[PDB]
Amino acid sequence: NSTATLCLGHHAVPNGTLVKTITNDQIEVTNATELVQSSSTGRICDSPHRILDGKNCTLVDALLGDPHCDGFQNEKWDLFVERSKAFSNCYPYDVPDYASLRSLVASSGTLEFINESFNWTGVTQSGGSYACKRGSDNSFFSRLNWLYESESKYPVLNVTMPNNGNFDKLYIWGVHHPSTDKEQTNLYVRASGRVTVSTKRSQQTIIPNIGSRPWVRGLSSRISIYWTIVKPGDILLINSNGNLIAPRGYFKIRTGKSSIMRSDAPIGTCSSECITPNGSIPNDKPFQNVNKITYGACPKYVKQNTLKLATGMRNVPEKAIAGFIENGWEGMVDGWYGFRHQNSEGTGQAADLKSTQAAIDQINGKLNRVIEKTNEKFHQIEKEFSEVEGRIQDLEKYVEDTKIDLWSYNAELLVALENQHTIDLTDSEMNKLFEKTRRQLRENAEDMGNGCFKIYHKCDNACIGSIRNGTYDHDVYRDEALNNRFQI
Amino acid sequence: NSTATLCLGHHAVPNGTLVKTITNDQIEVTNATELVQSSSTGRICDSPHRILDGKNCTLVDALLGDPHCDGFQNEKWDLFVERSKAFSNCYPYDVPDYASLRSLVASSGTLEFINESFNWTGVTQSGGSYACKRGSDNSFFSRLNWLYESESKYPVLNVTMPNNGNFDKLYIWGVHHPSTDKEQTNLYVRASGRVTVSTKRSQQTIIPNIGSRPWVRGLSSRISIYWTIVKPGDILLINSNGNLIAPRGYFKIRTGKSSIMRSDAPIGTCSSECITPNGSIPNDKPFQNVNKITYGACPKYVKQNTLKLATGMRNVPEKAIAGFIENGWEGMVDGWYGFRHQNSEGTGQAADLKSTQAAIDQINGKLNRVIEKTNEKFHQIEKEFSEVEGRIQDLEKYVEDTKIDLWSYNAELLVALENQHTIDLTDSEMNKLFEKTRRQLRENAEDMGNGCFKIYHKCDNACIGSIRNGTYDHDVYRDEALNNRFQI
Amino acid sequence: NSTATLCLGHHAVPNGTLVKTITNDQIEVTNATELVQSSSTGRICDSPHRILDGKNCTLVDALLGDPHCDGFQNEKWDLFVERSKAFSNCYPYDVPDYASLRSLVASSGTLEFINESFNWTGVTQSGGSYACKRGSDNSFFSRLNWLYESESKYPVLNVTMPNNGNFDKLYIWGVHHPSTDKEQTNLYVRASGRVTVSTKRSQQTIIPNIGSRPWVRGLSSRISIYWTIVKPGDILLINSNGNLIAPRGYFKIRTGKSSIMRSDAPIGTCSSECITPNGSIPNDKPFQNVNKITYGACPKYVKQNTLKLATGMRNVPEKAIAGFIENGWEGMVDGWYGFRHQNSEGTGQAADLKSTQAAIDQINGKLNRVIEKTNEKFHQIEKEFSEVEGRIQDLEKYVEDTKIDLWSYNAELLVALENQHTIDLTDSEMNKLFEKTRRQLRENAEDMGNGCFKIYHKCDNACIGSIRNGTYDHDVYRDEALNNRFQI
Ligand SMILES: *[C@@H]1O[C@H](CO)[C@@H](O[C@@H]2O[C@H](CO)[C@@H](O[C@@H]3O[C@H](CO)[C@@H](O)[C@H](O)[C@@H]3O)[C@H](O)[C@H]2NC(C)=O)[C@H](O)[C@H]1NC(C)=O
Ligand SMILES: *[C@@H]1O[C@H](CO)[C@@H](O[C@@H]2O[C@H](CO)[C@@H](O[C@@H]3O[C@H](CO)[C@@H](O)[C@H](O)[C@@H]3O)[C@H](O)[C@H]2NC(C)=O)[C@H](O)[C@H]1NC(C)=O
Ligand SMILES: *[C@@H]1O[C@H](CO)[C@@H](O[C@@H]2O[C@H](CO)[C@@H](O[C@@H]3O[C@H](CO)[C@@H](O)[C@H](O)[C@@H]3O)[C@H](O)[C@H]2NC(C)=O)[C@H](O)[C@H]1NC(C)=O
Ligand SMILES: *[C@@H]1O[C@H](CO)[C@@H](O[C@@H]2O[C@H](CO)[C@@H](O[C@@H]3O[C@H](CO)[C@@H](O)[C@H](O)[C@@H]3O)[C@H](O)[C@H]2NC(C)=O)[C@H](O)[C@H]1NC(C)=O
Ligand SMILES: *[C@@H]1O[C@H](CO)[C@@H](O[C@@H]2O[C@H](CO)[C@@H](O)[C@H](O)[C@H]2NC(C)=O)[C@H](O)[C@H]1NC(C)=O
Ligand SMILES: *[C@@H]1O[C@H](CO)[C@@H](O[C@@H]2O[C@H](CO)[C@@H](O)[C@H](O)[C@H]2NC(C)=O)[C@H](O)[C@H]1NC(C)=O
Ligand SMILES: *[C@@H]1O[C@H](CO)[C@@H](O[C@@H]2O[C@H](CO)[C@@H](O)[C@H](O)[C@H]2NC(C)=O)[C@H](O)[C@H]1NC(C)=O
Ligand SMILES: *[C@@H]1O[C@H](CO)[C@@H](O[C@@H]2O[C@H](CO)[C@@H](O)[C@H](O)[C@H]2NC(C)=O)[C@H](O)[C@H]1NC(C)=O
Ligand SMILES: *[C@@H]1O[C@H](CO)[C@@H](O[C@@H]2O[C@H](CO)[C@@H](O)[C@H](O)[C@H]2NC(C)=O)[C@H](O)[C@H]1NC(C)=O
Ligand SMILES: *[C@@H]1O[C@H](CO)[C@@H](O[C@@H]2O[C@H](CO)[C@@H](O)[C@H](O)[C@H]2NC(C)=O)[C@H](O)[C@H]1NC(C)=O
Ligand SMILES: *[C@@H]1O[C@H](CO)[C@@H](O[C@@H]2O[C@H](CO)[C@@H](O)[C@H](O)[C@H]2NC(C)=O)[C@H](O)[C@H]1NC(C)=O
Ligand SMILES: *[C@@H]1O[C@H](CO)[C@@H](O)[C@H](O)[C@H]1NC(C)=O
Ligand SMILES: *[C@@H]1O[C@H](CO)[C@@H](O)[C@H](O)[C@H]1NC(C)=O
Ligand SMILES: *[C@@H]1O[C@H](CO)[C@@H](O)[C@H](O)[C@H]1NC(C)=O
Ligand SMILES: *[C@@H]1O[C@H](CO)[C@@H](O)[C@H](O)[C@H]1NC(C)=O
Ligand SMILES: *[C@@H]1O[C@H](CO)[C@@H](O)[C@H](O)[C@H]1NC(C)=O
Ligand SMILES: *[C@@H]1O[C@H](CO)[C@@H](O)[C@H](O)[C@H]1NC(C)=O
Repeated sequence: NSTATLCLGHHAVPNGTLVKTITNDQIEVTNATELVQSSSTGRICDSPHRILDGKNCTLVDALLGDPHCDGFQNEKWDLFVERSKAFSNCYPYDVPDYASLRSLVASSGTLEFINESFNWTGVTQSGGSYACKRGSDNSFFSRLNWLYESESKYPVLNVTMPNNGNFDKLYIWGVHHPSTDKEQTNLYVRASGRVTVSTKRSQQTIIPNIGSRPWVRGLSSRISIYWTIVKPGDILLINSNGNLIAPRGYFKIRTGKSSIMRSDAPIGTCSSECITPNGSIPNDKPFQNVNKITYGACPKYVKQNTLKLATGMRNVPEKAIAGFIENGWEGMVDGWYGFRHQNSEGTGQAADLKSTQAAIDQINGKLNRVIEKTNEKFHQIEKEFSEVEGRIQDLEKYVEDTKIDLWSYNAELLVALENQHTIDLTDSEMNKLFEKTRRQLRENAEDMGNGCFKIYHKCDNACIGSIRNGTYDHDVYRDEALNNRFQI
Repeated sequence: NSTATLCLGHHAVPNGTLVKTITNDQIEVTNATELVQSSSTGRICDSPHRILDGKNCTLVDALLGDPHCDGFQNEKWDLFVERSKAFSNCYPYDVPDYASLRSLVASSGTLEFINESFNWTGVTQSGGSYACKRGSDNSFFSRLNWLYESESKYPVLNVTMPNNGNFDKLYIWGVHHPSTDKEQTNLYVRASGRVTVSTKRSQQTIIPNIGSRPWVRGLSSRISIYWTIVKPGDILLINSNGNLIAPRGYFKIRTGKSSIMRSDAPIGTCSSECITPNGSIPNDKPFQNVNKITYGACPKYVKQNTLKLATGMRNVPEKAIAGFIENGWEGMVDGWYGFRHQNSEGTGQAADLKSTQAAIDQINGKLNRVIEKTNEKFHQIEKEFSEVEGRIQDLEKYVEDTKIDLWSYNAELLVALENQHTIDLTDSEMNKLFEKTRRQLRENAEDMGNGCFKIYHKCDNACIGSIRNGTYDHDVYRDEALNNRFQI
Repeated sequence: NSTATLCLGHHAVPNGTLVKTITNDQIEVTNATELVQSSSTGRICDSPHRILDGKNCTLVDALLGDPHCDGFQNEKWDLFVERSKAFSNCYPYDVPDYASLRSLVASSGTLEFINESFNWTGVTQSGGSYACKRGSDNSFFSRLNWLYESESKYPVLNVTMPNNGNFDKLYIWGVHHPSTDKEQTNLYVRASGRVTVSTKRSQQTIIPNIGSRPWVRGLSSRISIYWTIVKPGDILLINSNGNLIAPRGYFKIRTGKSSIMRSDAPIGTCSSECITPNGSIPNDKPFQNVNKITYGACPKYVKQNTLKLATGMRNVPEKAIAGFIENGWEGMVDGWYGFRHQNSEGTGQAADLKSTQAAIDQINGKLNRVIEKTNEKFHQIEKEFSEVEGRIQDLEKYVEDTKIDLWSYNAELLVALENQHTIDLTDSEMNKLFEKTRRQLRENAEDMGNGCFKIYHKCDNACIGSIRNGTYDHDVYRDEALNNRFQI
């Protein structure tokens, strides 16, 4: 006698996308999203961090007071940007452990300088050189004081400067290395000099070395740069019989979030939390392949250039109606799961809202349950190097390589696990909907094996509606259905 | 009347607790346990490790033999505890690479010192100073020998000490830095001194520095400390024409589990494997947020202060009997899963032991399948710093920060995966029990859709017992049930 | 008979193997595979990397040109192997920061040397020593030039060498430390010498130290070794008034994949991508416990000595036919899942190929979806050390320990997760095959509860085949089966 068909199904799209799971090398899903940020605009955004463009100046030359760097006096920054075109244009110098001086100043974030009056009676102050023109005059580093003989004498200097405040003082000083003995004795009378800078807890003595170095900006002489931090209640003592390059005061040294970066990218007007030497990048994705060098709230650097996170179910092409065993339904556009029927009123279709929402709710914000937010990092270690150095650089490189391989592994496993779970939970909602419909129908229907029920009674549009609504009363139809099912 | 109802259910509690899974931001379960240790008693337990309280003494001052540290002569430790109140009270000194000498002695774990007879003929031994009082006498570091002129002469010292033993020897020696030339020549005759300590394979030469330093305990002079390790079959040679602070012998240097920690926590009578600067902590949990500085068998340091691991099923409160589709049963207190029935004898309930034990067995020891035990660590790297240093300290901080972010990621993912699996395995035990009952019943029952069966025959308490027992014989009742189901 | 029995089952084996999952401490499976490489052949394979056996020579003695290392002149390598028997046989020397010099040369991969003509007019070249015989003559390091007085004079040397090419130059030079003043003035006329080597960007000054060191190969004198790298467009300048040990030219310095390893394993004819100090190892497994020191494309080092990855389903001993609810089938040796039946023509067994392939396809290459290939590492950090050093060595050890604990955790979790997924997916294929058969049979069969169906009609060998085929037409038999099922 009289029967009807009720099929259960899920949607499908014509333009699917491939992802990887624990189970499958490649499986097509209806939708996915990229987790690796792989592009930049190429500009460093000037908000929200305070960006200071070094332009023609390294941080160290701005510290010492090279004349063409005079504009940087007493400046501050969150990120100091060093350019590849920068150059020195003052007295030729070197800094033992230059990388550490550059690092601790960059981290402090300020060039604020406070003058102090040392008692330099007995010597002449403010020596200058034609290698260090300020305007048209011979000059010198603005923060250093080149001392030399007065009236053919250089007495032994022995000078003190207490730290009577609440904060550490950073003192920058140096030692002059003459090219010849005639140069040495013309300036310091004595044939050999000595420079001792000490505190209660520390001391440094340096003896200059007389001899020719290769000509730089007209000079074979050199200055070596040193530094001393004086804690509150300690005392700076400077002791010299010649060749001392005196400080003119101290730098205020702070703690905080400041750092330094080498980059030639232009600075632009926008805001962006994450900065790389390539420019700023968005941080909406958890991973990035733009540059292992970062500043700010940044995605984690990984080796992969793409990781696709599934955001929808398996995509299965559409092969009497038929249900989910065979294929997906490209014609279902207003839900993820639903019903099709054929009965005496024709054929029709309707979406299931609840099962659709359950799948969307589980997929929404899935990655955040494991990586909630991006970590902010500020001053770190250097990661590129322009000179061969051996033991310490080997270690710096190994530390960073180790870190990147472990985060790359985490990223790969996370995406495969999460995608496996997306397939499993969207399959599971389909099955739950089918089973729920099966128990509603009791003895009034049989499973045809293709995702559909043969309903063994007349079942018009209202009857199909009551099943979708969950209000179908199997008792109303059981007598008719048993009669149809169990005849012979 | 002619039928009975049999429902399958699981327990529920009135006081559930919220956890995170791969699927859900927050889901209530019946029971959970804390995986981050976040408190301490505040005292360092004196068992099972040998604790040595430095009291007023740094390890380096106990090594050198500052008089107020004389009680530490020949001591040993598993963990040396350095107090912030410690102070020096002898000749003012510094140590180039101070951190490395503190580290290597801390790691060796002993101050065992062995006297040797160096041949100091030609000079006076045992110089002392009012800056270094031992009792009522001017004195000096007990393990060092301050040499100076005898009868207004200081010959070139040239002395040897072979290592004819089976163990490395550690020699601590020094160089005296006078304040003035009058001081220098009064002690050492020459206007300039020199100290060279060498082995077959290594050498160190130090030239003293004459000049004024700030007064510490009455003195502007200083000593610098140096060290030399001599291997079996090697030879120590000490060569000096002035300013040498000689060793009196060597320290035995061992390898093993000893270390050093900065802490102001009191030492108490108790036992604990894990020590932090805050006090000892339990190690029953896998992670801790008390301090990244630890010694012994310790939980792993993470940034989270709470991680909740589910130890029970989803909690669904109890809102005609009904089964697990609707809700959980708070009235079920002797098992996790069970049966309720309604029949001609009224209503009853009983727990299923086998499904209950299977869920408990899977949850028991769950975390230990991945992290079995806690790692024991001894001497590590420093992780707090009182001075600005630049490159090397940047690297130490970055190594530790990298480590903590990776373990913190591991802890978050592990708790999310494990909790998802606890929900899944406990849902699965409920489903398996329902299906097993479904198949026992054959054609004698229908599923009502709510976790219950309508049994289509008289089924008294003994009859319900036979289903729970697994001994129900469907054939005994089939005729009666088919007649009631199909009215045939 | 008027009925038949069709059971569904999976295979089992008599020799199972134990593995660990997220759920089970130990569960027996049909097959597993070892993921930790723990053995080696003990020989270093000479393909595909260029191996250079140091034999009696350290890399550094081969660089300087110790006469018994003359054979290594201008040599090159991918991996330089240093032997524990190596010895020095020339002038006794030391290298401040020896480890960095060894590291940067090992990394460069070449001893290619280019003689340059320095202007030493005014002094005598090519000093030699009976501690350094070449043949029967007193001699010296081949790449160094021992300068000394000519005609009782030693003028101040001031000598230049530009880099006018496109590649960096590495210069090795030294300073002679005499034992006595008579030696010093006999060689260099002056009572004290000094050596300054400088570029536009750097300077190094070393003052020699006169005094006795312990006798080595007849001499209490020593040479100290130093190095300088010169960039294109820079200039080397050597300035000395005595004690200079001059370079004879430069070493070409390259970048690439080269390194150095300490090992006493013999070199043999074979190929292997991965080298350890124990010998070469296979790299087909993802992890290894042979040695944390490796070179090339190697498995990752872990602490575990065994990790078993399941490659088959749960193994259940075979306890009239019965299906999968009870046990596995040891007698099914041609498939993983299958059918057993009893019907009017007898009893039989047949494998189901499609479900067997689905499980095998999912297990095949499962580990590669997460760790696709082996990482190639070349020059890294040192990981064993023969001298006590303190801070830097503490950090090298801690970096390596940290890495190994994180990877050992990654390995443990991966194996437990994957094994859980292998159990789950093979359980699932069995269930899917049972449900597929249930739905083919419609009203013609009942589930007996033990993994078998009672089919309520005559069902000969062809009929059973149509069920295994997916082509069974339930309508053909429905009248006969309903009559048999339903009767009072
Ligand atoms: C030791 O040797 C070096 C180099 O052999 C001498 O340095 C050289 O000094 C001369 C004159 O002082 C420099 O010449 C100048 O060159 C510039 C630029 O081309 C030009 O503007 C001048 O008019 C003059 O010709 C030469 O550049 C410089 N070479 C180097 C490499 O620095 C040094 O003077 C010698 N020292 C002693 C004490 O003899
Ligand atoms: C180089 O300059 C320093 C700094 O001015 C001189 O140091 C000072 O030396 C005097 C003694 O000559 C010390 O004074 C003493 O103070 C204590 C009280 O705390 C007092 O009882 C003593 O009776 C005397 O007043 C003073 O503390 C010290 N200051 C510092 C910072 O070291 C040093 O003497 C000069 N050296 C030469 C060689 O000229
Ligand atoms: C290599 O180094 C030597 C040593 O400095 C250089 O030789 C010296 O060269 C100068 C200039 O050619 C000579 O000066 C000349 O001396 C004669 C009389 O001695 C004088 O009449 C000339 O007017 C000029 O002053 C100097 O004598 C000579 N010294 C020696 C010991 O030979 C040589 O130039 C350097 N080679 C190169 C390519 O630069
Ligand atoms: C400073 O003291 C050292 C330590 O005693 C002196 O070194 C010793 O010097 C003697 C003679 O110069 C060396 O003697 C030789 O020993 C070898 C080894 O068997 C033997 O074959 C020779 O025939 C000769 O007897 C002795 O080895 C050496 N010992 C060491 C450890 O270097 C050094 O001479 C003293 N310096 C001065 C300037 O007096
Ligand atoms: C395909 O997946 C993406 C990623 O989840 C969906 O885009 C999200 O849409 C919601 C609501 O519109 C936004 O709140 C998210 O910010 C979007 N995420 C991204 C990364 O764009 C997208 O809607 C899905 N497409 C379809 C047709 O459902
Ligand atoms: C950075 O330095 C360059 C080099 O000195 C400067 O460029 C010169 O500027 C002067 C003054 O305007 C001109 O006379 C020269 O012709 C320029 N030379 C070149 C090669 O361009 C430049 O002005 C500096 N920039 C900043 C921002 O300070
Ligand atoms: C961002 O900048 C980095 C640094 O220069 C780029 O990396 C270089 O890429 C070139 C060619 O792609 C290689 O030859 C270099 O070896 C790379 N250098 C380093 C240090 O890796 C990178 O490609 C840039 N990325 C983007 C997205 O602009
Ligand atoms: C809630 O979960 C905790 C954690 O598993 C249970 O505590 C365990 O109880 C057993 C028996 O009392 C002890 O042997 C274990 O050592 C305990 N483990 C921990 C971590 O404390 C607790 O029993 C559970 N509560 C209920 C009501 O089931
Ligand atoms: C254990 O000791 C550490 C170190 O003192 C404590 O960490 C400090 O906590 C205070 C208060 O939150 C902060 O202001 C400091 O900046 C922290 N110092 C460091 C170095 O992190 C920690 O709170 C203590 N923990 C317990 C449980 O007592
Ligand atoms: C047991 O498992 C191992 C590991 O998967 C199987 O060995 C693989 O067999 C295939 C085909 O013979 C080869 O291509 C692979 O190279 C083998 N891998 C390893 C690691 O040996 C083995 O076939 C399985 N044994 C049985 C009886 O099923
Ligand atoms: C590979 O070589 C290393 C280094 O010798 C071996 O590790 C040593 O193992 C012995 C075991 O008798 C220990 O006593 C040593 O302390 C270990 N040394 C180090 C540095 O770890 C390792 O066992 C060897 N492995 C194989 C498979 O040959
Ligand atoms: C498929 O095309 C639609 C329509 O343009 C688009 O909205 C959707 O994001 C696409 N999805 C994929 C996975 O390409
Ligand atoms: C709930 O209360 C019981 C009764 O004392 C207690 O034993 C149990 O541990 C509590 N559990 C939670 C999650 O609060
Ligand atoms: C530590 O030093 C202070 C100050 O001299 C003293 O009063 C105290 O007794 C000392 N403590 C110990 C344990 O020696
Ligand atoms: C120490 O050396 C001197 C020679 O400088 C010698 O006379 C003396 O006997 C040696 N031994 C001693 C003093 O025990
Ligand atoms: C069991 O034995 C067979 C045949 O000898 C062998 O091929 C197989 O690898 C063994 N499996 C296990 C898990 O031992
Ligand atoms: C290494 O040195 C020993 C000792 O001189 C010598 O007998 C041997 O021949 C040398 N071997 C090689 C390979 O040079």
